[PDB]
Order: sequence, then structure tokens, then C-alpha cells
Amino acid sequence: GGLLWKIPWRMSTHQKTRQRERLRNVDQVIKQLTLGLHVQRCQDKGLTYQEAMESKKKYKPRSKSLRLLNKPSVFPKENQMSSKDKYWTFDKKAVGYRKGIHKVPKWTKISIRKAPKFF
Amino acid sequence: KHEYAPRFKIVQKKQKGRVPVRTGGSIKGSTLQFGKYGLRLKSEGIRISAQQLKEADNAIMRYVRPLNNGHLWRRLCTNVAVCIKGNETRMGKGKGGFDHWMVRVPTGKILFEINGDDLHEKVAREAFRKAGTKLPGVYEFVSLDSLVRVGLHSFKNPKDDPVKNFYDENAKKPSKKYLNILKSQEPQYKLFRGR
Amino acid sequence: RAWSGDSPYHLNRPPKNPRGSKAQLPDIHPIKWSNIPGLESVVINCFVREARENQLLAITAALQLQQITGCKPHPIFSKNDVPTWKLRKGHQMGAKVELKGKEMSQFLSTLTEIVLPRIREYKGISNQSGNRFGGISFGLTAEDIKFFPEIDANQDSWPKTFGMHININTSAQLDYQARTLLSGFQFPFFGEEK
Amino acid sequence: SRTSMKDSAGRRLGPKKYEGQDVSTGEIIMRQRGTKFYPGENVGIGKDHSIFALEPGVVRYYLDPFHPKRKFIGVALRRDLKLPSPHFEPTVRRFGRFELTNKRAAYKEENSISR
RNA sequence: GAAAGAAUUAAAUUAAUAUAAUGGUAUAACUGUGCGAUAAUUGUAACACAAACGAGUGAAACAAGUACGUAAGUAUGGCAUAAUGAACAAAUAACACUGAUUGUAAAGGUUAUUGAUAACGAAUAAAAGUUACGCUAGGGAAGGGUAAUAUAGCGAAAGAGUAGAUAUUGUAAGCUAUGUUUGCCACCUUCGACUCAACAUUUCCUCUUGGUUGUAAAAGCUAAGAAGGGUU
RNA sequence: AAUAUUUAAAAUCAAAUAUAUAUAUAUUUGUUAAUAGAUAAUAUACGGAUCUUAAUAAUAAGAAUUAUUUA
RNA sequence: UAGCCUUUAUAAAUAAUAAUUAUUAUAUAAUAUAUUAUAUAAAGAAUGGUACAGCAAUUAAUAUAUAUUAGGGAACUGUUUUAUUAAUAAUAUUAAAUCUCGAAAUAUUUAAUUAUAUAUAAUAAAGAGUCAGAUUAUGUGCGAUAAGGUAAAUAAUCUAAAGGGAAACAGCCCAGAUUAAGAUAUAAAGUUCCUAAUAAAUAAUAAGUGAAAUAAAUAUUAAAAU
RNA sequence: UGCAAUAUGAUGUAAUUGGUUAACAUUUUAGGGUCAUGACCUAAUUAUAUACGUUCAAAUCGUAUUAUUGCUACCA
Ligand SMILES: [Mg+2]
Ligand SMILES: [Mg+2]
Ligand SMILES: [Mg+2]
Ligand SMILES: [Mg+2]
Ligand SMILES: [Mg+2]
Ligand SMILES: [Mg+2]
Ligand SMILES: [Mg+2]
Ligand SMILES: [Mg+2]
Ligand SMILES: [Mg+2]
Ligand SMILES: [Mg+2]
Ligand SMILES: [Mg+2]
Ligand SMILES: [Mg+2]
Ligand SMILES: [Mg+2]
Ligand SMILES: [Mg+2]
Ligand SMILES: [Mg+2]
Ligand SMILES: [Mg+2]
Ligand SMILES: [Mg+2]
Ligand SMILES: [Mg+2]
Ligand SMILES: [Mg+2]
Ligand SMILES: [Mg+2]
Ligand SMILES: [Mg+2]
Ligand SMILES: [Mg+2]
Ligand SMILES: [Mg+2]
Ligand SMILES: [Mg+2]
Ligand SMILES: [Mg+2]
Ligand SMILES: [Mg+2]
Ligand SMILES: [Mg+2]
Ligand SMILES: [Mg+2]
Ligand SMILES: [Mg+2]
Ligand SMILES: [Mg+2]
Ligand SMILES: [Mg+2]
Ligand SMILES: [Mg+2]
Ligand SMILES: [Mg+2]
Repeated sequence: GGLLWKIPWRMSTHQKTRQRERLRNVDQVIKQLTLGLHVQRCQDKGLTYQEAMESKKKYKPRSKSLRLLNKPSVFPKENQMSSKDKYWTFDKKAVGYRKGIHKVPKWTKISIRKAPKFF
Repeated sequence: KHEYAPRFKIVQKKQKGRVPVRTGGSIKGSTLQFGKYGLRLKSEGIRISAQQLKEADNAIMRYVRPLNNGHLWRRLCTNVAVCIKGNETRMGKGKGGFDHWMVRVPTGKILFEINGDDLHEKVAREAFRKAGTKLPGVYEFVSLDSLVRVGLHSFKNPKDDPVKNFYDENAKKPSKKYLNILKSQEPQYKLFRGR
Repeated sequence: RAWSGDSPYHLNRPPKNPRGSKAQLPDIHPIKWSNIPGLESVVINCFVREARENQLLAITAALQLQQITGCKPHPIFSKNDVPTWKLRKGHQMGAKVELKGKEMSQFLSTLTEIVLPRIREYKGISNQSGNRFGGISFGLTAEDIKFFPEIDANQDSWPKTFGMHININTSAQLDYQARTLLSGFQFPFFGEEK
Repeated sequence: SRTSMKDSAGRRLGPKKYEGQDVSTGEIIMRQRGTKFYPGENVGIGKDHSIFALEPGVVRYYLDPFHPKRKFIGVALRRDLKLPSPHFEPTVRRFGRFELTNKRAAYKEENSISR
């Protein structure tokens, strides 16, 4: 390993802030996707946009992907994840069975929220 | 007697493979089942050869033998066969000759177990500590009251694991094949089989 | 033995083998009017080992079974291969006959009346013999077959005689019922039961 | 040293026609070793146990209650038809063959008999 | 209540399958039996799998004839996947297609079959070595990485040490450090002597110190600080 | 206070969220630190400077390290 | 030759790409134990046998004052028993590239619908170049769970890619250069000075540990819970 | 693919214009032999190869069946 890839094993405080922001943005995209479906269904029933937003009942999504993406167990929200899962991923060939999240290729884009329960 | 020398009729040069990382949280082999005290791994999964286990066993027996009704149970078998070529050879020319046996021990598997009518819990702790110095990992001491380890930093008590029957569960959510079998016995299908 | 349901791997698991045996055993019902121990068949097995060289001797077995039993004998051919015994597979060595009904009754009667009460050291049929669920077997030596009426009359035409195996099948559920039954047909027993 | 490099190229087995596909006559809907899938309706089987459609239609994988523990492949004659057809209902047949309206073609066919 | 029949259910593919292994098979593809010896036949073969080409695999359907079955129907070899070889030049027979002025013929053509190129897409019918006396056009089609090995240390202590594992010694196994030996990868195509040496300390001597029932003294063993000077 | 174990959110406890909604069910999150071990050859090598705070006292400094966060 | 690229065109062309509905169940209402509508839950039409999980059959391993057969000495005094050992039976516990009784996500893939039409497929006539690859991440065969090693599989980049960041950097994080300008948002990364930009909250460190390449077994000290 | 020739004891050799299982020879004994050796006498051999027609007549001729060795056609 002569070639030097000086990638540190820990993140700076600023990388952590950006990571938390990126997770929140993804959650907000999911939150907005459901909102549109609820509003569109309500308009189909006859309601208007305003009352749809103020409706007490919120129509939950029926698609498999959106239904699971709204489950905290499957896709936890940033305020729900643990600090370890925010910044550390699971690698089975590393001491501690964990490695820095920034070492995952395209970590900024890819989403890894869930780790095995005991790892 | 053949724990470190399996008696496979046909010898095979097994692949290298990878030490399993029990992501599913299985506790098979991580609970005391024969004796009063035991030893298990704390670090990540590793492979232990026959020589290391033989010599760890000798250390334990050094303390078991001077005892009344002293028994040592070996919970590990060296199933995997590893072949090693000599250092002074070019890469290639196939796989090398058999050298020894190995065993893939995950993070929290129990290796040994001790019992006796007079153990005092101190000689057992000393014996296992010494035996651990001959093995290539980090090990600790377990008793019947110790929690079952399921990860590097996570523990579990098997008693709380739920118990459930699966025959009734299948009837709750039957599969397509099972429904067909049940539907085959119906009179409108059994009486016209033609067999 | 069925698999207790405690894992998701029992749904299609074949059932376990019986406790102490690899084959299922039948039930034993109390004796009533419908089921009373009774005879059903008698089979004569004759395996002339010496036929390995002289096949022509196997024919003499069929004649001997024919003359004595009085029914057509079905021949016995080899099935296994033991070189230590010069045994070759696919050769005729003996004959067997299935006896039922009146003809079996005559055989059993003429066996106890004539052949059995002619052995000098005869004590009876061992109590240890018998399949667990009905069925009793014993054996007649080479010289005992000379006692049959159809060989005693023509000793000239019977230079060579040789033993055989007898198996009495009955409706007895267990052995001890059969032994009591066969005793009624003038059969002695000498050993100690299990 | 002597090394074993002799290994046969894999046979391109597996399903060649998936559920819902529209098939024609003779199309191979599965190439498999043995009979993992038995023939069903409007479908045949060859020497290599290859399953092939006999009539145009829609290929469906189904299980027949008459034959438990046996998967099946067939060809429903229409999209809206569920392949495990009810036992006591008239079989769905396809005439297929057309009428010869042309006068010359009709004349030729009428005057055409087996040897 | 009893006898017989039709049988049903559970288990079974571990036996058996011409032949290796794999998949399948009791509804049997396995076994027994009658007829049979027939489809182990003949001209068109669409369409698919596979696929660079050459090739390879399944096969609906039309037409002629045969075997079995009361009939429905089945049979275009073997339960399936291996059991193979292009052209060229020759050889045999059939077709009636050309017939070099015409008639024949010779010769070619279509159809069916034959022989091995195993370096198995087969360069010829036919071909081994030596060069340090060598030549031309090109490519590299000690440093670096690794540390099995080697050196050294650390943890635990079986055992010696008159007694006591730890004054000294420290089996076999464990965790490491260096890149000083033997290796491995191919990114990168001179051993010794003379002269002058510079640097490191993992210290051979000199300086200070700890331990040494195994420090009585002197000589010694082990260890810590120490690279200023010296080291045929 | 002494002694012997482990350093764990699995179980328990606390808190948050979704449903039936004053409660219950379900999901999610929360369980130690420093030092020694520590190692070679042109030259110290976090890129360098340099970074740990202090009342009397300044218009005014008090991590520029580690962990979880805010604007 | 195929694979990947290019030029010109053809309609009876959307056939391309992407996702949704499909399925099971519960609750409410309408209709004649069933159908329909609405809401909710479930990894949600069809194919599969990897991870995981397990010891079912196969291949292996361990222990029983458990039982039986046989072997052997002693006791009994030749009997049975005992001391036992191998095999089988029973119970309990384990693993495997060529084991999967259970079983994912990804994946293969189907009809209709919707959205991409300044967009895709298919087809016809003509041209190439390439067939020495490299690194990173993941799952493996060989090696020794060594190599900037070797061989393949998936994705990205370099090859052929400017710019920002990692001091310097082909392969890493961003982000793709028509030419200008420079007002505003910014990505990765940063804000004591070198150097464009900062103020805070709660705990720990006293070792300059650390501060953009984490070195292990172990020993000491101290802190929480039982 | 076609053709030709061998193949006597167990030993290695005969020999034949058919009319023979012939001896040397190997082994077992016998005899003279102080004792041997060396002689002489016996006893076993040959499927004088495989199986069949003509021949008083078959190992002496060739076919059917064989075991070995050679020369040819194909040689893409
Ligand atoms: Mg496993
Ligand atoms: Mg294959
Ligand atoms: Mg077959
Ligand atoms: Mg099989
Ligand atoms: Mg294709
Ligand atoms: Mg083709
Ligand atoms: Mg057949
Ligand atoms: Mg040629
Ligand atoms: Mg003509
Ligand atoms: Mg002419
Ligand atoms: Mg001609
Ligand atoms: Mg050549
Ligand atoms: Mg020379
Ligand atoms: Mg080097
Ligand atoms: Mg000692
Ligand atoms: Mg050692
Ligand atoms: Mg020093
Ligand atoms: Mg002194
Ligand atoms: Mg000085
Ligand atoms: Mg919890
Ligand atoms: Mg330095
Ligand atoms: Mg090309
Ligand atoms: Mg479409
Ligand atoms: Mg596999
Ligand atoms: Mg399965
Ligand atoms: Mg290449
Ligand atoms: Mg490489
Ligand atoms: Mg290039
Ligand atoms: Mg660049
Ligand atoms: Mg590109
Ligand atoms: Mg551009
Ligand atoms: Mg520092
Ligand atoms: Mg910097």
C-alpha cells in the first residue's frame, strides 16, 4: 500500500453537521412525497387544497416503497437514529465491526440508515 | 477423542472461506450446556488450529486432573481442513498439501466447559485465564448466571426469547403449496383423481 | 414420532423414525370372538448349499418337497454373492412351497403324527423361536425326512436326502399366543420363554 | 504440477418465458433438467423435458389441486382467463383454422383427398 | 356382529435407472407380462432456446406407410445433460441433370454412404537439435510492496536452578516491532581488497546504578541511564 | 465503608413518536477515562507557526483536543 | 466476426426507460356465507435457494453411574455380577463450497395505466476504432484473512476530464470547461495566523494524548452498576 | 480391409510323393556301486494345435473355430 490515500478514520465536526443535514433533507423529501399523495387523494374525493391540508385525517400511502420508507424501524428519521448509525457503518472485516461512514463510496448520496441490531 | 482429528472418509482440500459474522443474533453454541463454568471469545471471530486447542486443553487438564469427578467438555471440533504451501514456491501450481485443521469461532462461542464436586470458582477462573493465553483471541469467564453474548458489546438472556408454535402460525398465513395440498383432499378433487 | 412444533424448520420435515427401531410395529388388540389365534399358512424353505457345484441336485429338492407336501414347489435361486463360500449369484439351489387350507392341515398332522415322534433326542420346539408378531419356525435335519411315508416306501429311489426349514404363520398377534395355539395340534415345547 | 481445468460451460437453462408473456406455437417457455415444472394446458414437453406452448395465449404458472406437490406451466387462451380452469366446465378450445372464401381455393381443397 | 371387495391415508425416490455427477421419477421415467420387432421409417419443416460465423437443442403443423391399443391415442430410438471432426482429393451405388461438331462415351452434377486431421476450426502428402563465433527489429509487454522465514521484545509460566517458577534460566502455543538472512510480486532492465569515512544504538570497553538463599572480597551473571572517547 | 463480579438500553428504567386516545399497544433512543506496552540509521515533522488560562485588572483572553448539538 | 461508436433515412413506430395496480388479511357500509366501495396493515402478481437461520436426511464432533450385544480380568466362587472398553439404541449440544427441512433485500420479469416526445426503441444503406487496462468499495478462488500480488463478479472514476477539497496526489469526496461578466444561491471541504470565512451549549482530557495515515495481548490507576 | 506362414511331449528337436501319437530329452524310482559319478533297465509325456468332408484311411488337403508374426488397400 505505497500510494497514500490520506483518508482519516474520523470525521470533523463540520462533516457531521453536513451529514445530519443530508439525512434531514432525505426525510423531508419522504415527508413531502406522502403529503402530495394525501392531498391528491383528498382532491379526488372532492375536497379543495386548503381543507385537504387542514383535514384531520391524513391518508397514509399505499405503495410498498412509501409505506416502508415511513416506518421508523425500516427507515429511521435523523432525530430517531443513534449517533453511531449516523456516522458509522457496519463492516464485517473491520475491528469493532464498524468503519467510518465517510469511507463508503458516494456516502454523501447513498443512504445507509439501518445496521444489524447487535452490531 | 477425534475432536481435533476428524475421520472424513475422503480428504478434500477445502476452500479458505470466511469466518461467519452471526448478523442474525443466533446463540447456538454460546450457552453452557454440559458444565458449571466455561470460556468463550470476546473479540471478533477468529480461526483456531488443532495445535492451539490441544495446548489450551492441556493447560485446563493440568487443573482438572487434580480433582474429584473432574470433567472437561470440548464444545469445538476442527472440521475445516487448511492446506499451506511452502514459502519457497511460485504462486500457482494448484493448491498445496494439507497441514492442519481449523475451526471458525464467532464472536461469542463457548470453547470449553468444566465441572467438579469441588471447584471453588477460583481455580476455574485461573485455569481458563491461563488457557486463554495460548489462544489467538480474547476470552472471558462464564457461569450459569452469566448473560449470553451476541456481539462485541451486546448481551442477551435467552430466557426472554419467545416460544411459539409454527404449525398454527403456518395455518394463519398458509403458502400456496400448502393450500393446494389442503384443497386436494376436498371431495370434488379427491374423487376424480383418476389414480 | 412427529416433530414438535418449535422451529420454522418442521413444516415439511419428514417424521422421525420409531424410538428403538427403524420399522413401524403393529398394534396388539385384546383377543375377542372375531380375532382368535389361528393358522393361515405354512412355508417350507429348502436351500441345498451343495448345489453350487451340482445343479442337478436342486431338482431332487423340488421332488422331495413335492412328494412330502403334495403341492407344486416354487424353486429358490441365489440372490447374493459371497466368494468365501464359492457362492455365485443367479443359480438354482432349492425349492419352496406355500401351503394353505386343507393341504397345510395334512402336512401339520402328518408331521406331528409320524415324522416328529421318530427322532431319538427330540425334545420339542424352542420357546425362544418365533417372530415377535406371530409366526413360529423350526428345522428338520437331513435324516428326519426319511421318516416321511413317501420316502420310507421307496428308500431305493431316494439315495440322498437333506434337511429343510419350516415356518408356521398364524393369526396370533404375539408369539406366546401362537405357542399355546400350536400346542393344541400336538406340538411340544421345551425351552424357557423370554 | 497437474491441475484440473476441465469444466463444462453452463447450460443456459431456466425460464425463457415469464408469466403474462404472449406466446405463439412452439415457443420454448422453459428449458430445465428433469421435470421441475410439469406441462399443463395448451402446452407440450420434449425429449429434453423442454416445455413449449402448443397454442397462442398467455403463459401462466399454476398449481393443480389434482396433483399436489407438482408445479405446472400452461398457456391460457386469453388474458382474462385463470389457467387452473374449473374441472366441470367446457374446455376452452380455439378453432384457429379459417374458411376458404376464394372460389378457386375452395375448389382445390374439396378436390383434395388422402391417397 | 362377521367374510370378501373396492380401496383410502401415512411413509418411501435411501432400492432402481445401460455408464461419472447433477436434476427427475411411485401419476413412476423403476419392475413384470401379451403383441411386437414396428417410429432405429419417408419428402416439406414454421417458430423458439442458444448463438460472431461454422455449428448445436426443443418442436407445432401438412403429406406417404408401419407396430400396439376395443377405443382415446402413443411411437421420427434410449428419463435428460457427454459418446466427437470442416473443406480439398479419392471410393461405392442411385437419379436422368449436362454431354465442348452430332450419336454414344469420357468427365462433371444432385442424392446416400466411407475412411481422422487428439496441437481435436483441422497452415504440407512430407521436417529434429546446437551456437560462448554469432547477426537484425523490438520489449525489459539493485530500488519498491509483503514479512511466510530471519532477528528482537512483550504477556502467561510448564520445568531446571541443593530448598523456591520469576538471582540465572523460560518447552510447545499467544501479541507484537525491524526490514539487517532465505523467500513471494513484477511498478522499475557485480563479490572482495586499498583510501576516506558520515550516521543510528538494539552498548564490546570506559562512566553512574538496581537485583544476585545463587552480591563474603576479587572476579562474575542479569538489568537501567549513557553514543564523549576507543573498538588489531 | 470493606469484599467479589460486569461495564451492559438484550432484560429493566427514563424519554420521544404512531394508533385505539386521561390508559393501553407498538416503534425508536440512552451504559467509562488516563498512562506504560510504543522501537534505527542525512533533520525536529499535526503541512508550519502553534494550541490547555489567571481574581487583584485591561475598549478585550481563557483549546486551535475528544464526544453530542445549536445558529 | 460479435460486443461498445459514427453518418444518412423509414413509417401503419412508442414497441425504449422509469414507477404504480396486481396479492393476503382486518374494519365499516351497500347488494344476493358470497360480491362491491372506502380505510388500514403486511417486504404485496409469477421465477429463484445466496446472506441469515438450522441439524431435517448426508458428511463429521462431544457427554451420559441410561439400556442391549460381544471382548477380555477380578469378585462370586463354574454362575451371575462387577471393573470396564468398541458398536448400536435413547437424551442433550455442535458445523458444511460441492447440505438446505425455514428463508430476505437486491435480482429476472409480465399486461394495463401514467410520466419522459427538444425523448426512446426497431429497421435499411454505408464507415471506424478497440480485442496490453488501472484504482477505489463490496462478495470470493490462489497466496499466509501477505503484497502497489494474481483471477474473475457488481458499481464509479482515470483511460479520454478541466474545477473545488484530501499539504503535495491519473483511480478517493464533490463537481463535468461555448464565450463573457460577476450580482446571487451554493456541493465536497473549511472559518486563530500562514489562508478566502464564526459565535455558542453540555461533559471528558492534563497525556501536547490529540490537532487530516487511530499499534495489539497485557499491567497500573481511577469512575459507574450489581 | 485383404493375403500368407506357424502351434510336438512339461524339455527343445522329429517327420512328410498319407498309411506312426517315434526317439533324444525332463522327473520318479530300480540295478552294479565300500561309496559315488558315469552306465543299462523300467514308469508318465505327446491333445505331434481347433474341429468337420474325401480317404482301408487324416496332424501329413482345405474349410468353420482359434494365438503369434509379417506384406498390402484407406491414409484425410
Ligand atoms: Mg452458519
Ligand atoms: Mg455446469
Ligand atoms: Mg436411461
Ligand atoms: Mg439421483
Ligand atoms: Mg436469446
Ligand atoms: Mg445461427
Ligand atoms: Mg424407456
Ligand atoms: Mg489438403
Ligand atoms: Mg433427358
Ligand atoms: Mg461430343
Ligand atoms: Mg458418373
Ligand atoms: Mg509438424
Ligand atoms: Mg568456451
Ligand atoms: Mg525492500
Ligand atoms: Mg521445580
Ligand atoms: Mg516458544
Ligand atoms: Mg540505550
Ligand atoms: Mg565484587
Ligand atoms: Mg561534554
Ligand atoms: Mg429497547
Ligand atoms: Mg523524524
Ligand atoms: Mg468489428
Ligand atoms: Mg408501454
Ligand atoms: Mg454456494
Ligand atoms: Mg427450501
Ligand atoms: Mg485481453
Ligand atoms: Mg493489480
Ligand atoms: Mg491508450
Ligand atoms: Mg481530475
Ligand atoms: Mg465519463
Ligand atoms: Mg459541459
Ligand atoms: Mg502530537
Ligand atoms: Mg489542512
